[PDB]
Amino acid sequence: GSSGSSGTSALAPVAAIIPPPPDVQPVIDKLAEYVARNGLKFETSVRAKNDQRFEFLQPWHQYNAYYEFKKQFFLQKEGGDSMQAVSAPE
Repeated sequence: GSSGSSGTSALAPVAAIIPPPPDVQPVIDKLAEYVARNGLKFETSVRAKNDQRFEFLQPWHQYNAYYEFKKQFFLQKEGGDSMQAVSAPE
């Protein structure tokens, strides 16, 4: 093999989160809690698979928006630093 073909996506029209079906809801959450515990490094593996079951993870996909919400949930739920940003008014 080679591993490493077309590893870049373009800018697509995506905004706001959409409430997925009950068949995919539990399919996206299960992964969220998994990546929140294991680590973001896992997301890189699942993406490499690009399986029909793991399509919502894709950038173009709309469900991806929801996944981002879950990832943060389980994340902050078990941590989530603050990291203060340097002030710089006008």
